[PDB]
Amino acid sequence: TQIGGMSLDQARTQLAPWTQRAAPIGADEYQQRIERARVLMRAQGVDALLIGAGTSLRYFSGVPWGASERLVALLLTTEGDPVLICPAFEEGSLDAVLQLPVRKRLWEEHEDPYALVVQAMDEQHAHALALDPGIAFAVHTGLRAHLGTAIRDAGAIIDGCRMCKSPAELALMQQACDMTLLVQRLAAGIAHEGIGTDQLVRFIDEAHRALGADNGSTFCIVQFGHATAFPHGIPGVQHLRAGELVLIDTGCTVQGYHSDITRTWIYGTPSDAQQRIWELELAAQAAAFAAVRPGVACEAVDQAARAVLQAAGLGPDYRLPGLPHRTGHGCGLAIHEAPYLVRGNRQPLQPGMCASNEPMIVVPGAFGVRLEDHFYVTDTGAQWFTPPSVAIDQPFA
Amino acid sequence: TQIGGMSLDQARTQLAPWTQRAAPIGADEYQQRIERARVLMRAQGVDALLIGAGTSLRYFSGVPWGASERLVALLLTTEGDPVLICPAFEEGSLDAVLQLPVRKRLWEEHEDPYALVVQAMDEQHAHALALDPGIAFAVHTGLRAHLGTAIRDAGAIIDGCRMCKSPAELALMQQACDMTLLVQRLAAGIAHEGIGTDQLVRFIDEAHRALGADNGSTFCIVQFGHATAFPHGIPGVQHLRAGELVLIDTGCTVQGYHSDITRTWIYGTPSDAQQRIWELELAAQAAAFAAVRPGVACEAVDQAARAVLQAAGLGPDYRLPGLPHRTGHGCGLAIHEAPYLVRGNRQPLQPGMCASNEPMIVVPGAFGVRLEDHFYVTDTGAQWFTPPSVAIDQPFA
Repeated sequence: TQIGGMSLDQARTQLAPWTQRAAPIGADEYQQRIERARVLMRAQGVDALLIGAGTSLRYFSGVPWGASERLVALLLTTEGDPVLICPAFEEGSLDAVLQLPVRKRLWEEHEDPYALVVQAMDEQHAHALALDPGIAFAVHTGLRAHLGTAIRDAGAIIDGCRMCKSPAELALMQQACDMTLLVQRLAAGIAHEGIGTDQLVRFIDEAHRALGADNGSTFCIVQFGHATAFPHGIPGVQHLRAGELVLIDTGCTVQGYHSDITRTWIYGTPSDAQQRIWELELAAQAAAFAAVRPGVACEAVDQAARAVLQAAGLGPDYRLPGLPHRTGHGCGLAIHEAPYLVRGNRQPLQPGMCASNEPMIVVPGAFGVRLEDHFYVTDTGAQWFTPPSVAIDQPFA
Repeated sequence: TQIGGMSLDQARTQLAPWTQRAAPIGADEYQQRIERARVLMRAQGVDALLIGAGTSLRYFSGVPWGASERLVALLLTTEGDPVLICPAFEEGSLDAVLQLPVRKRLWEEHEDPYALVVQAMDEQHAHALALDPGIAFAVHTGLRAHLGTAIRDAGAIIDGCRMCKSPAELALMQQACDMTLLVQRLAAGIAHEGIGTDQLVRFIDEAHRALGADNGSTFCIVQFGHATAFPHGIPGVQHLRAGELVLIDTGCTVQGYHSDITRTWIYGTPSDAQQRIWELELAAQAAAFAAVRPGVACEAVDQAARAVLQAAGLGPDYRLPGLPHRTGHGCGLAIHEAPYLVRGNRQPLQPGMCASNEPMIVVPGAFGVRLEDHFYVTDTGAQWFTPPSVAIDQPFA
């Protein structure tokens, strides 16, 4: 009853604007994020931090622009006011989206914005710069035209801020997750024999828009049959046949905060192998979740999932049939961010950290089954953002 | 008659799949691109080049993936086989998109992919590394765990390849341009009193999808009235009134190659100020185009536009009312790429180079007019991809 049987008009009935709307991040929280960065900067012996346009600029200042070839950045020092370096011609647009008071340092098109960075450093007597690791290497080149000191990687500082989500961030992610879960459920409902992956992609986009996502689907991967064996996917449109597994990974954003949910369900009658592998996926996901509480090493969450698969005769390690990639990854203002649930990572989990749990099983040459639901770490355990699937033919709890 | 008066039914009649489809880039062209890189590498004293996932990896190998936190990269040496460094789990998906034969070096999730880069360099005795300036700084960090030799900026090498488009690249851009130009024309047609910016965005996205773009609109800015004064825009939805200028900047991709066209037209009767400014924009754009031929400094193209505006009493330089940003930028597999039509840039134009021509006039507190059409440089002049607008109330030639 969850797979097939829903008409488009039945689906549309459940597609009004979301009414449980989480609050936007307020200016006081942006200030707290800045202050936190300053504490981590001082602990690392860093007195200047340069953040580039993108998810980290959005985190510290509210500016949601993507990175471009023009330097738009926030320079934070240990004690000075933050400085926002920006093309002069963009100031009006900047003013409309900035949520944080900053000094602006504007540059005209032929001027050197890197020199403005280094002058702001000099004014504040700052010598030890850490640079956003997501920023384009070109910024390194521009900075090095003016600075002779070594430029450090700002990852530990930025992760140290972003990894633990506040109550307001959690609620914005919760909203996105709730919306996406509904859309996943509606997509399974409208599926039928012969439906195209492209029709599902369009519907899912439309549904996410109707509910009030920032911009429809952030992405959408739909895979039928053998294509489900490819964790990243394959080009091409497909049409649904009985006996095929269907894997749908999609998500949206609410105020930039991401959902990212994967469901794998059977259309028609599953093989014994499909059923067996499906349930082992659910079990591995459950085992990872049960390992989650404060103080647990990220690698131990991955190993919990892996150990279930090994016991059942899959793997070991990354061997197929089995789990060829990590159990999960962090999520927030980016789709992938720290912390990473991966062998070798000793990062301890802490309250407020968010991460996917998606220990995909790939059966080489045959199919794959991926269940993905995110969780956050609580004071004494873990909270699912979305409840996990129940059966191969019941994708929704 | 171009503005208003078209129903959605009339517009849909013109929205069948594009039938004049340019050919995909072939395997020999990818090989030519690699060879060209090697020649430029040698002229710069560089014997290793690392290209990250994104537009440049797509250019050299066909792989279209976006950059992620996982290193996906092409290492090219002077004379060795190109090496593709890739997560092991992604190999099957990689094989399905790679258009260039390479030696794969696969890394498991807990392994260090930077160690593979440096091993491949060591085997080839290649230690003068240049790094893709579009690649995340993080790569610098990873590399520095293994290499103490210099890590150079690869911009001159990459631009040296990508700036001059081949006949097949030009034809793919031409397709995207033709498709977008039609979409722009239809959007003007369907406009009417009270229409929302948001409705024009949706329609343009749907129209690009119908014509067979890679993924709808790449982007879309629609501005009415006072909002046309913001080159990059402002949040919010607007509704059309007579006497407002309407600015629409949008584009799509075909096989990753970009269109990007801006039209500015009057809904209703224009003021004398709007008319006057509109025609000065057309003139400045025309003046830039007439300066284009091989050997001309990019900055001279900018200056040609600026000189017209100054003669008419606007500017000077970047002063408003006038032109607050550069006259244009290069375009290809990225929306913005070399060469930049900007004061200070002495890069000579050469056959096959592609660039926008959009010397926008902003009248502060009032409105802006941007016309954007792209051209390529020919052996003896310039070729418009799209013909420029004719009048304030005739946006299409």
